[PDB]
Amino acid sequence: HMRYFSTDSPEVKTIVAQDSRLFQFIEIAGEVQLPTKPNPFQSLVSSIVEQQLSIKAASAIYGRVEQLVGGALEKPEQLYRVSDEALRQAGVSKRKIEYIRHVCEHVESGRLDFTELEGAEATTVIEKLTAIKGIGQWTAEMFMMFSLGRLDVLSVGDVGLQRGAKWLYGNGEGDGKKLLIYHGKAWAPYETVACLYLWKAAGTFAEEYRSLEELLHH
Repeated sequence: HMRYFSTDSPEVKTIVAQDSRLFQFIEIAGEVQLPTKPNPFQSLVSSIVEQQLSIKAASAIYGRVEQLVGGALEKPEQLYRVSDEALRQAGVSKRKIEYIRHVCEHVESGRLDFTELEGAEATTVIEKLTAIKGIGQWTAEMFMMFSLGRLDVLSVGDVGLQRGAKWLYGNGEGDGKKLLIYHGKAWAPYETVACLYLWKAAGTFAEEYRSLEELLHH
């Protein structure tokens, strides 16, 4: 499922209410989007496969895992039937295999129930997720956004968001981490939506303009 936020969405209106710099930016940048992966377990496994690899690299390895399970990876039970040597021959590293196994353990033991989590404060979700080997804070945070579609997430550690923060609130200078913590307070409870714009600022706009200030020379 793919989800769009227009410049006149109530979420966007909320995040800009007490931030005119963000407002000035959003009126130029237009809509943002939020991809939502249907299947949570599938997403976690895919997230582990991606670590340290290009989208091209990871896609090759994951394609081969799908063949081992005989189609879409949907359910942890599918991996019981696939050995570790098999996964290694497919190119999944030994560490990534331990992480994937740990995800399975946590889904099938019931520790990690995704329906109860759609409901929990962000603080709790991040706990339940980072309990899994291989899943760090950042990983949990990206997972909450791009897979559980949660709009109240601010990944302070994202170098992307940090780059956007400096651009939008420094003059392309200053401490992205600190800027992001400070200005982020203005966006509750739709922080994820701001983050989409920060990412947008970090990409195309960062490349063509020093700061938000420069862009406002029409």
